[PDB]
Amino acid sequence: QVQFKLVLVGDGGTGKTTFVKRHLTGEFEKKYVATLGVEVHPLVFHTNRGPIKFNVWDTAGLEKFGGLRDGYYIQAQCAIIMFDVTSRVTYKNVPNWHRDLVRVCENIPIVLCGNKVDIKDRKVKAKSIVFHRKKNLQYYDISAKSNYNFEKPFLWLARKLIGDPNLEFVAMPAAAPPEVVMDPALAAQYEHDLEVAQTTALPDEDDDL
Amino acid sequence: SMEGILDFSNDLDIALLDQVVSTFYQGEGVQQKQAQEILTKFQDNPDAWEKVDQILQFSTNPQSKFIALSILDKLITRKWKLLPNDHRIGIRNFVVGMIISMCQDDEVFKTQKNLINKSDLTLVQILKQEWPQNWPEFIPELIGSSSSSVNVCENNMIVLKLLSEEVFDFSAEQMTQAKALHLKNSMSKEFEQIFKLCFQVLEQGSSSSLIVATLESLLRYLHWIPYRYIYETNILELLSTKFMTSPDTRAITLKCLTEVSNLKIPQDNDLIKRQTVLFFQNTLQQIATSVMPVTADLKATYANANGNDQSFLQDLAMFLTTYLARNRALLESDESLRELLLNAHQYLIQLSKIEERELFKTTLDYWHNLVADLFYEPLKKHIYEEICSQLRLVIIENMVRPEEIQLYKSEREVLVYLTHLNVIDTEEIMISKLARQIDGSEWSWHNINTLSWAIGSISGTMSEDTEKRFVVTVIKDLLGLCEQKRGKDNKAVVARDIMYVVGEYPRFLKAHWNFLRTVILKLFEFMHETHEGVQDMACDTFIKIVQKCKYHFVIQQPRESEPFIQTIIRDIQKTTADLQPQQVHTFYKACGIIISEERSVAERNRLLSDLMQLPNMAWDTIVEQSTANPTLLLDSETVKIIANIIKTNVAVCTSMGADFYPQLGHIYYNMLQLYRAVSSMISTQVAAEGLIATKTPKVRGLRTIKKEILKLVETYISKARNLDDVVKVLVEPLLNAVLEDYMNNVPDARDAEVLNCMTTVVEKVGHMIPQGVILILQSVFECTLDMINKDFTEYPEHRVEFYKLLKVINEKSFAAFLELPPAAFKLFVDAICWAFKHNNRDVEVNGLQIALDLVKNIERMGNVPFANEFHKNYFFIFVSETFFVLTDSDHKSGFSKQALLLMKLISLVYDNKISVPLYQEAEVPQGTSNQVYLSQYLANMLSNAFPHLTSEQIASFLSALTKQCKDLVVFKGTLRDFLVQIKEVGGDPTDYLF
Amino acid sequence: MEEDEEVLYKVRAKLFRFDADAKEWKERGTGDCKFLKNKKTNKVRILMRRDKTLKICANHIIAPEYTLKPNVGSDRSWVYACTADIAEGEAEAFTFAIRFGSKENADKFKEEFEKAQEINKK
Ligand SMILES: Cc1ccc(Cl)cc1N1CCN(c2ccc(C(=O)O)cc2NC(=O)c2ccc(Br)cc2)CC1
Ligand SMILES: Nc1nc2c(ncn2[C@@H]2O[C@H](COP(=O)(O)OP(=O)(O)OP(=O)(O)O)[C@@H](O)[C@H]2O)c(=O)[nH]1
Ligand SMILES: [Cl-]
Ligand SMILES: [Cl-]
Ligand SMILES: [Cl-]
Ligand SMILES: [Cl-]
Ligand SMILES: [Cl-]
Ligand SMILES: [Cl-]
Ligand SMILES: [Cl-]
Ligand SMILES: [Cl-]
Ligand SMILES: [Cl-]
Ligand SMILES: [Cl-]
Ligand SMILES: [Cl-]
Ligand SMILES: [Mg+2]
Repeated sequence: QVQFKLVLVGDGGTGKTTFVKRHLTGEFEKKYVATLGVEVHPLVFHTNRGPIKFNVWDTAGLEKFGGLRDGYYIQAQCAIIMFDVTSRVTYKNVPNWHRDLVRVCENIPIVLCGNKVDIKDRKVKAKSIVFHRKKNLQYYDISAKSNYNFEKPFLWLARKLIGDPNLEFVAMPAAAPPEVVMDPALAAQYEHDLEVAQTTALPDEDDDL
Repeated sequence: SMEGILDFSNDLDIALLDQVVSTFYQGEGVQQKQAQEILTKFQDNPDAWEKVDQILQFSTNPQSKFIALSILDKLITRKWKLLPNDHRIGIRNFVVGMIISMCQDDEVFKTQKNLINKSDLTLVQILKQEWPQNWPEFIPELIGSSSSSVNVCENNMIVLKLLSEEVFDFSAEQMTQAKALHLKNSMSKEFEQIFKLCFQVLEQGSSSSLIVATLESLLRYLHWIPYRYIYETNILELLSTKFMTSPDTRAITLKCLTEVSNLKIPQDNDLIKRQTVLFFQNTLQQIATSVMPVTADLKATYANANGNDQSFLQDLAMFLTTYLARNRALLESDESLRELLLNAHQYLIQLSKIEERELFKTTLDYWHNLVADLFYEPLKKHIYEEICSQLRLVIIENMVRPEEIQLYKSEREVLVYLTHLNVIDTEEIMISKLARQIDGSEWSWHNINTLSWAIGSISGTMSEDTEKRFVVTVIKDLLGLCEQKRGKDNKAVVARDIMYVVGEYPRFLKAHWNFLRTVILKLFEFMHETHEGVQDMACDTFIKIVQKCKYHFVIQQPRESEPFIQTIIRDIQKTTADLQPQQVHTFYKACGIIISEERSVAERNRLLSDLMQLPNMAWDTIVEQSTANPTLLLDSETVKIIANIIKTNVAVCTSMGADFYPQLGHIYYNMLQLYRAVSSMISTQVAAEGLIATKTPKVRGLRTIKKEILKLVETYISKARNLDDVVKVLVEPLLNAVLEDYMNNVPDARDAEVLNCMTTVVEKVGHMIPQGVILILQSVFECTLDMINKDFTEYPEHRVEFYKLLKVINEKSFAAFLELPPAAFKLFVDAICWAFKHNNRDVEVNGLQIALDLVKNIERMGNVPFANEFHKNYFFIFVSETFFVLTDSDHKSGFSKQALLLMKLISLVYDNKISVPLYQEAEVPQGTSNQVYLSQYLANMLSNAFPHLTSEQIASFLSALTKQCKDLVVFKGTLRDFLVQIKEVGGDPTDYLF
Repeated sequence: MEEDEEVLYKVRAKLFRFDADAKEWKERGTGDCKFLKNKKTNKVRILMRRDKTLKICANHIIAPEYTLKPNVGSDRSWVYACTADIAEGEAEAFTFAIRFGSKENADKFKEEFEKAQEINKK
């Protein structure tokens, strides 16, 4: 297993933490809780070339929660720059995040990601998104919410860091799960927890799943 | 123990800092996190900069030195001008010395690029503060220190690159207009010396890393320097020969030559034209001899992704497209430049075959520019015949589905242009691609889909007669394909492609009624195939064909007993029997499109009556039961049938608009009774079960009924032609049914769709229902404001719909706000300012627009007590609220409308268009003009809000603002200058004279 | 590690786990929910893989003691306690909810889950 430092940058509210959380746990966080400085989370993918680990430095986009700023970029081996296709300012600021990033990390693979393509009223049109071309960035339309192109940024970076263009993500092996007997001194503990859970509504009952 | 460095009452244990930093960068989990928090508090300590000197001398951890330079950066950019001159010269000399030192130790130069680069940027921040007024010798000294050492010379090229970026590329948002111009003019004055240095290094050569750093700086220079530095020196030749031959210099040289291709150049000068040709010839010759010939398989190379090949190939596409888009006419007139012109285009053909969507888009933008030119420019297309033939194949093999709207649009336009230029070549390629689907050699779902999308894209380009033979040939071949293919999966794919192509060829269908009838009857057959995608495609194709060919369904065609719309409606139960509800609604929508073509009223109304027969009978029984036994509404299945009846009405009303009235008239009274009855049950259930009831399937089903009812009424009223009937028949029962039910439900039971429906009512007929608008406000205003004024998050739909409703009421029925009691009018001002403070662009923008429109509404009233009371009560609330969101840095998306609002408010006072004094008596000499008092109020307000500003800065800023309050672009400039200056100490007040 | 297993039932689902601390459902995955019979032990497990990453969001025996219960908010979901799921490695207890495209799918799921509960009693 090899490990690579990935730095994730972009304006506040663009979906950086939401995107990482979904990759870590599968969960979709609807609330906006601004990152304070950086959160570091190990993220592992299974490839036809073995497991790859990203040490993901999810940085703060809001100036006032910025912390060490470019201090987070030191010895990064790859990067995602994030904006929100529903907010023009977030794309206008992409050149500023790229500037600060490449001044510290001169020769690293970088994906530009336009998040929230699930939202119908799109403000940053395909026609407008050209910044990546002269800067040799990979570009993907993504949605952390619909999972549109959800795996693409990491698959592309994995291909670049390992130096194999045919690297594929593969099904992580599935061990036989253990059999158990319910512990009779938690019987009364379980009917409770299960009562709260039956009477708490599932989110987003209008979606396809 | 790590928390020791935060204890500033003791001297800094450097070795402790180095452990904290190490733990942060190299550590894990709980330990990494504690280091993170500690380092952040250390860096943010306002005195931390005093420790920088110590850290840069005595730390062995370059990560610690990096963070020291971050701390120094915050001082230099924010508080620099508070320091005595001697202290500023001390820091400046310390930074220079540290840079020269690190550069003179080969070991540290090689290994510590992060810390050196960071030092160079720190130096450039000092130059932005100090240079040239307090450092006129910086450039001569840098030029001098360059000849002393290769390492220092290379690093001086990094400093000059960063200086050029900071002054030319990133100055616009980070500096005042005046300071940007000062630094630009300053770099312009000394560029001659800088260029001499860069040219010498590029001529005398040797060290690759030095040559690359110099070329990196030249790329930045090219954004702003005059052309003569490129065209009147050897440099064009060096770039286009020497530096293209070595792979270390090739990437940067190509990026330089791309920007050279964008220089501002004289257009009427033969020598410069020849020079522009020569550097292109040289560059392409170097590529053909040192990298790859014209024939090379760039698809294969890019895919193999060896070294920097992907980047180089991207950069080559950017160079060829940029140069040819500006200069290809230079290469077109001259027999001797024909080979160069076609080779450059042949390289673009090869680049266009690379499997890389973003690179493909770059080449496709060029191809669009070229084929557009060849369509209109005389005597040009014959040059490009073999290029265009290859491009036809590349576009056809890369056609994406129309769902990818920008890429499909780009590809279609290029293929349409290419089809016009040679229709026979396009036809031959498409028929032969089809033959290789039939012979199995190229067969796959992707490949038949791609080809079908391509064939569809060129509809309208051929003559009607050529199109006729082509389309018949394609439909026959695709049928052959389907029969030949085994198993429902394969047959469904080809049947969908048949449906797709037929749908894109309406001109053929309109001319061949026999064939159109067959197509529709075949789509009806397919509406009984449960195989996934077939019913959706049959329904989508039905409505698409109808949208284009509707006239042919509404007339009696030769040899038919009746208009075909009659035949569709007669068999509708059987046709739609196996469809899902959304498919049934599409079908009925399509029927509504046809019926709206019938302009005989009696016949339209009868067709509308016949189409709505099944939903109307299902409705009549469900109302002849629902009322006679109110229990039948609790049954899951009845609620689904009712919601689907309403949805069928919405679908038909969407396509028919004004023509829908008689159908709305049939159900309107019972529909509003159903709305009341369903509301009752929702209220009941929430009482019996709790707020959780709103999450249950049963209550969501009931609420769906209410929402589709509100959607039906908003759909009709938004397209209605007879507004007298809207006002006299629809509005009163609607308001009686929906307003009190909204007001008297708990927040979690209120449908935001009510606000949306009312917005459409006020929009279309607000001017005719002054009393109705008052009642809408009384019912929704205070109870909606209370839902959305505790935070920025709760009830997001209500939030958005609420400010849309207030916007339209303020536009159409401003008199409703005059009627409000004083306390309610105050809540309205509070509500507008609350909208200003949102980050949600939907709310913020309506908030600022309402504010504009309200000032306009008050201005209109002229000199009367309400307008004079309004200004006394609210003028300073609007000025100060607008300044708050302008200056707080959390509302930048609102800048333009904030500036417009502030400009309007300042201009009112500047033009003496406010009749009363704005100051309460004995607060200023009673003769005093509102202009002098506004100046005073704002000086005082900005002094308390930004106490680090001087009186001179604020007075100069306000003098500029009030002078520029009729020129939005300049006023906006002054505002942005102020936003720069509030972020630092000691900003020059003369900047506001720019 | 699925090559020694018969696929008894496949259905598209979204899976949730209950966070008792936050008192909210949190999504764990979307993708194919599979009932797999091991051809050596004739034991039937739930194995669920996420779309595009194929990472495991559910891996546990369909224990005979488990009961599918309605959720107050859905006519197309089941909640059930699991004592030992190994999706994230070390066996843990979860309160799960699994939601389907339709009521029909959820009812079919429950049918198949009882069929697998009986097969697990042998
Ligand atoms: C099989 C099929 C599936 C879907 C759809 Cl939307 C249409 C069809 N057609 C039904 C039978 N059709 C014919 C069956 C027989 C004959 C004949 O040669 O007499 C002709 C035709 N029709 C055409 O040649 C044709 C129709 C529309 C367009 Br646009 C272009 C061509 C062709 C396939
Ligand atoms: N519709 C939609 N919302 C999204 C998407 N991704 C994220 N969001 C939402 O947008 C907000 C983004 O929040 P975060 O992920 O915390 O934003 P961030 O970029 O981490 O912000 P900072 O930490 O301040 O830099 C949350 O409310 C998310 O639920 C997406 O793809 N679609
Ligand atoms: Cl992980
Ligand atoms: Cl794009
Ligand atoms: Cl690219
Ligand atoms: Cl200039
Ligand atoms: Cl031209
Ligand atoms: Cl017509
Ligand atoms: Cl119906
Ligand atoms: Cl009121
Ligand atoms: Cl408020
Ligand atoms: Cl303020
Ligand atoms: Cl400050
Ligand atoms: Mg975050």
